[PDB]
Amino acid sequence: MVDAFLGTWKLVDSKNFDDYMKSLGVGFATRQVASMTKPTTIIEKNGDILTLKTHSTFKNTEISFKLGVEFDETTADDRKVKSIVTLDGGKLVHLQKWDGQETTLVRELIDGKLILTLTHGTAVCTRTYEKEA
Repeated sequence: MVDAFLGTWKLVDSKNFDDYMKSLGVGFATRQVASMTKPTTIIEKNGDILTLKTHSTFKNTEISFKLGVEFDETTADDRKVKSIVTLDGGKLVHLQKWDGQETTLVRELIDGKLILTLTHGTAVCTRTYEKEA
């Protein structure tokens, strides 16, 4: 019923992380500070509205949305994108698009361990979160 996604998550591992930010053309400087960190994600429902908090010593972000309703967003890479978040069968999918090109932040539950796969063209990353109270 989507509620398994709620709570506070903590990074416990990540592989290919760096090739993903190079493929989006993120700067080394930026790439390395933010690659050394282990952030805390929060997933929060509020009626219709959800929210993705990112908490790292590097960046702090909150985005609220309705599922299936598109929105404008600037990332922390500064690209104006068109974004939409959906639920495709217990896979939470965040699509981001701009000028004929795009990227996917897909967040599943495999174990009780939220996996987030990150696909930008021929460039894939996996990042595992564990739950907290």
